[PDB]
Amino acid sequence: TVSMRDMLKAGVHFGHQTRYWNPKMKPFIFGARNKVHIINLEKTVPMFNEALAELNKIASRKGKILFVGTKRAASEAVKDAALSCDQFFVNHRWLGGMLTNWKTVRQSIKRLKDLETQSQDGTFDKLTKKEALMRTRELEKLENSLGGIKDMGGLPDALFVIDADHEHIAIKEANNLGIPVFAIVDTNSDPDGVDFVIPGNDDAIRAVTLYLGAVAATVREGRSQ
Amino acid sequence: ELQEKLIAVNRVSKTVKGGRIFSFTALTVVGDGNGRVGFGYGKAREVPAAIQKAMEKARRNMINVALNNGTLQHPVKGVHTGSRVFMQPASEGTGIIAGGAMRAVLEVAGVHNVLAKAYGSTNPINVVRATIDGLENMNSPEMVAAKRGKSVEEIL
Amino acid sequence: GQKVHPNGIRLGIVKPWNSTWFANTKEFADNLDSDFKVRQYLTKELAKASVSRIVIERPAKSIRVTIHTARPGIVIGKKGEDVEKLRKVVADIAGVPAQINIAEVRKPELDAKLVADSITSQLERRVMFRRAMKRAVQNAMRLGAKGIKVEVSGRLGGAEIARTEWYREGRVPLHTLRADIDYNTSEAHTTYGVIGVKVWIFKGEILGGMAA
RNA sequence: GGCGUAAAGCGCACGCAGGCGGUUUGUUAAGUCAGAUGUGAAAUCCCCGGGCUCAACCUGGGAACUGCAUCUGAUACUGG
RNA sequence: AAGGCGGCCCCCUGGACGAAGACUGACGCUCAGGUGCGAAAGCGUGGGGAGCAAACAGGAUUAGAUACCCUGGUAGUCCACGCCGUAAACGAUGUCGACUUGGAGGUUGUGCCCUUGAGGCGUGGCUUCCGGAGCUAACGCGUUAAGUCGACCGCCUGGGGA
RNA sequence: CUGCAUGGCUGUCGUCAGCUCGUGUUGUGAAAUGUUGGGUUAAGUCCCGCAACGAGCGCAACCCUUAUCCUUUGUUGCCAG
Ligand SMILES: [Mg+2]
Ligand SMILES: [Mg+2]
Ligand SMILES: [Mg+2]
Ligand SMILES: [Mg+2]
Ligand SMILES: [Mg+2]
Ligand SMILES: [Mg+2]
Ligand SMILES: [Mg+2]
Ligand SMILES: [Mg+2]
Ligand SMILES: [Mg+2]
Ligand SMILES: [Mg+2]
Ligand SMILES: [Mg+2]
Ligand SMILES: [Mg+2]
Ligand SMILES: [Mg+2]
Ligand SMILES: [Mg+2]
Ligand SMILES: [Mg+2]
Ligand SMILES: [Mg+2]
Ligand SMILES: [Mg+2]
Ligand SMILES: [Mg+2]
Ligand SMILES: [Mg+2]
Ligand SMILES: [Mg+2]
Ligand SMILES: [Mg+2]
Repeated sequence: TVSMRDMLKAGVHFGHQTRYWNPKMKPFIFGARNKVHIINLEKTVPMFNEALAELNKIASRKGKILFVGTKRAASEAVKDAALSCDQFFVNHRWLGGMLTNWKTVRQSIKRLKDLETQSQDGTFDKLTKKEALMRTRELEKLENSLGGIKDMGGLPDALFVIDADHEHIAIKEANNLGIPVFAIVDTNSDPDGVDFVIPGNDDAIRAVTLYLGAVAATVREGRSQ
Repeated sequence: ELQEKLIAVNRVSKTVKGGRIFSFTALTVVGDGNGRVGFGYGKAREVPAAIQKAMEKARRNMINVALNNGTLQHPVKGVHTGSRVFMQPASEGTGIIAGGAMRAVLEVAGVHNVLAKAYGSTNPINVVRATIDGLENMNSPEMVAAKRGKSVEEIL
Repeated sequence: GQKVHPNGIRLGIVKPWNSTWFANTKEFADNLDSDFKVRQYLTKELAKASVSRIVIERPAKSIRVTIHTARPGIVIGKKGEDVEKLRKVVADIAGVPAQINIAEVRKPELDAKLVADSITSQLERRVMFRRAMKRAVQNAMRLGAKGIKVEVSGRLGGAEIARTEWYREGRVPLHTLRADIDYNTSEAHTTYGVIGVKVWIFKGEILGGMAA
């Protein structure tokens, strides 16, 4: 689950080369191997356990969490983990102003019911095919990005960033609002705007799946009443 | 509850292909009047919209200041891009000895007696930020004792 | 000239005519002369009353003017005496006997002519044009209109150089021909010239064309 | 207060007088720090009271005159 | 040090850096006056003068063209000793000390590793680009700071008149 | 008489394709993103990428005529038999 041994065989060692490392990452990085910085599990694991404890502490009570992992390979894993844990997520390009511009994104969220009526009802029955094709194309385009947050309604309570350097836009919008973020950073990331730092690999196929499984397990164990 | 107050309104312009289009800017200061203060600089095509635009941002961008019973704790100086502010705690009855865009924000914040002085360029836009940074950077005896590791009476 | 009149561009599609009859131009000129005379007489008489519009039908050897107004009580009078009083003059002006109908208009702040009216009265009584137009557009938006656009031009506020100000809310699709774009004009005779007012009120998209 | 661009780095280098000066001990105590004495006129300002019916004005005491000289000590810093 | 320095060879000489070693023991930094060096242009003497080229001659465009263009052409550019000490003499940033995240290089030493390739791990000197914090009105500077200081010198106080 | 006080109407750029706003963000601030960049087009038409997310006036469609066929009803319009 959170044991140190499983991460070694899953692969957390190689995060990035030694020419891309962020200067304020000295303490988390143990050393350099083959001109590639290697993270240390002896400090990776306890902070991850603390983050899991603090996250299930919120999961037990009320609160919605975000699962921003918008990578080219981790999208399916994020979607599966979110569906398993019964939480919300986004699996496409992070729309700038999704949390700080909720006053306007709520209109977009509320417009995939009256606009999806073309697909679930057809109005009469697929009225005016010439514009009905445009209607269904825009419906598909609209929920392609925000299909995982259509059942939220209110503002989220906690954030989970998989790539805290690629998704600094989400962190910037979370910070000025004031919601906790349990983000996992790489050797080339900044542990400044994130509230909880989880050093280690994030762009590996197996590491992201392991982290998603762990977070899903802890969030479904905290809220199991 | 709040003590919202407009400081000044300025008229800006922007030349375009068809001509010059005007615009208005509003600067406002809000606060509960006890220990909180915030500033808002809004811009809109008209004076009535700009003032509300500034007011909303001032309301939602307030800053809490750990002031004394009626004054500020210790004399402080704030430095901004073009304005320098100096604020000294006065005695009871002196009033808000300030000028420009400082006395209004000081009265909205909650302090009642302070000697304020502006050095450099005395523009409202920069002086408001300078005088709010001066109140943000200052600390209370309890706050300084917390980092010192001793008691207020010990660090008297 | 920039914009064409939005009524006579969709009169044949979604908008109704203000005069419904037939002629073989043996009497067409005198018929419109009579229509113009009765319309101007009604406008001059019912000044205090907020008349919305005047539709005219001309059957054989008879006429029927169906005035639409917001406050019909003033025109009606006690026991319906004022209408009988003002019906004989219309009948004798038009020659053939008349039968005046009066229709109350619901939502008096959502009619183009009504919203274009009384703003001239406010300007005459020296009410600021900006606040007047803002109140008119906000009331029209609140009542249910999907789009309102108000333009006021000429010697605004008694200045030295005339200008043209305008406000707009919602959406006003002037180019489409499948929507209610009810539009009317009015003018104010102030102490320093004349002020022109134009109002466009988009209510909805009338699918199917004429006859609902 | 500033000197890259508004006014402000000598074109550069050497160097006299001058300005400053790494680290430890002992000594001196010149600057510096403490106390005391004389003086720093009266007048004037300020504080507490009084007299002019109030005030202006006058007046008693106190404080102050931020300075100087001498004496008796303190030795951390600067100075020999 | 600045100005500046470009075939090769010889003669004399200044300066900088590094591996390890011992002493001299504050001898250290800056500098008003003062001295010295100081691009090119310029002047005096005695020479040299291929090319280039102020002044000048002719042609050409243009209303005019005492210029840009073309054909020649003197001083000058060259050598030695002399004189002035002027430049956007610019990094528009006066000398030194230590402190304050990184990446990619350039040049030049030095220790050790199987030097199988300009293989790797450290450490110095000079210098280029990007950039974090910080600073600045902004541009931008950013371990060679325009970031926080310390010691010294010079200069600035509205634009013209100057 | 004053279109150098105007209302209304009209010409031009141009039937060019741009012109703006709300929220958010960036810079103290005038302001910028959105509207740029890649394909694409008759086009701010669409897509992708991107501190942008949406909307309005706009580019199109709905409107009028004509290009084929079916049906309803044949005089003053037609002659398969
Ligand atoms: Mg100054
Ligand atoms: Mg200068
Ligand atoms: Mg200049
Ligand atoms: Mg210099
Ligand atoms: Mg000189
Ligand atoms: Mg002494
Ligand atoms: Mg003494
Ligand atoms: Mg008395
Ligand atoms: Mg005295
Ligand atoms: Mg000594
Ligand atoms: Mg040598
Ligand atoms: Mg000198
Ligand atoms: Mg020369
Ligand atoms: Mg020649
Ligand atoms: Mg020549
Ligand atoms: Mg010569
Ligand atoms: Mg000079
Ligand atoms: Mg210079
Ligand atoms: Mg020197
Ligand atoms: Mg060098
Ligand atoms: Mg840089």
